[PDB]
Amino acid sequence: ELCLVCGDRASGYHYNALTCEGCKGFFRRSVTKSAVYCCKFGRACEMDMYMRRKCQECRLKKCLAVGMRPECVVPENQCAMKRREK
Amino acid sequence: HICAICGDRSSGKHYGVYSCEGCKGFFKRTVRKDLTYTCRDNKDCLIDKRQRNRCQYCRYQKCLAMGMKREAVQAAAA
DNA sequence: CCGAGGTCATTGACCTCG
DNA sequence: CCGAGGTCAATGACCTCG
Ligand SMILES: [Zn+2]
Ligand SMILES: [Zn+2]
Ligand SMILES: [Zn+2]
Ligand SMILES: [Zn+2]
Repeated sequence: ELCLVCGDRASGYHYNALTCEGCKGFFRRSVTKSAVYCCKFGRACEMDMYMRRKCQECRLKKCLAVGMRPECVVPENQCAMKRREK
Repeated sequence: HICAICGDRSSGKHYGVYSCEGCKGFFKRTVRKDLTYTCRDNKDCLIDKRQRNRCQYCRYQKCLAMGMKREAVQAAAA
């Protein structure tokens, strides 16, 4: 029942890890656009419901550290037939 | 200063109470479009820099319980 | 029945203005 | 500076398919 990223209520497993809805979506966005966030304070921010929204670089480091995998985000499998919809 | 409604940072007094950017806007939109929320439990919803978005009803109510009111009603575009 | 892959209203950082 | 206003990318709730 707990999001391994921020400790919020988990909605299930997203990209192979138990997380909450926002962390799920923020991972998605982060991967699909190969984002490169840079920490303001000291790249070492602890995550909670507040902080998660305050440090993108640290929210992603953790999504990653908690087992959430990028390769599962729009992998090059079929269903890449939506790409064929004009 | 400290947001009196959540403990977040405060730019200064807003609508009559040291609040944060979050709470200022929440309050404005709520009054400006006159919204009515519901709540799932009582009014007992916690609310702080972390859980303030878990229950809008209780957030607005805590805003009332510390200041604010009309004031924000600055009509549209003024 | 989960979960991938989105959609879109709400949030709140950061500005202008008197 | 302060306290109104406004902007809007990002966020996160909800939704639809596979
Ligand atoms: Zn989370
Ligand atoms: Zn950080
Ligand atoms: Zn606040
Ligand atoms: Zn409530």
